Amino acid sequence: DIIVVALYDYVSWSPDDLSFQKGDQMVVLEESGEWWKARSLATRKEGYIPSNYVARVDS
Amino acid sequence: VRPQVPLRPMTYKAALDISHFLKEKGGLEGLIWSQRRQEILDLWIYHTQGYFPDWQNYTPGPGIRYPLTFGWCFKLVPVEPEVLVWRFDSKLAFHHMARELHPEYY
Repeated sequence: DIIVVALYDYVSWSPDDLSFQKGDQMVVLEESGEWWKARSLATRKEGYIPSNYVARVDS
Repeated sequence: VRPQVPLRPMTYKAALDISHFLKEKGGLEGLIWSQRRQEILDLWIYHTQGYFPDWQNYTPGPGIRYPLTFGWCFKLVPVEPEVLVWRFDSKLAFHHMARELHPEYY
């Protein structure tokens, strides 16, 4: 799996986008655009996230 | 203390979803319109969520200004003291006035 760490807080206003908290670990599911679909290893909730707020980790 | 989220093309559901988010958050329904006040709204979204700010357009008047982007569910209503007020209408979720009165579409 490709993992990312949240370099900032993001708040979604839409149930399609995945609000996350800085330091959260997410699994990317789709890297299609500048916005990526991911899943929260914490919450198991999915959504789209702004890719410039995350940092890829080779962990 | 946060970057500018990548830009992304707006869409019925985006409009719809934003429409909901503000309706709920309150402080818009029955607010007096302005060129500026709209720009503040409209900027904060581009900044926050990546939707450029060229979607919140409305039909010319005089009378109720109906929104052009299907899914935005806020119309600009004139009241008595012509001054305009942001106003929510669920019917707008499904009824696309602007396209009725008149094709700036296709």
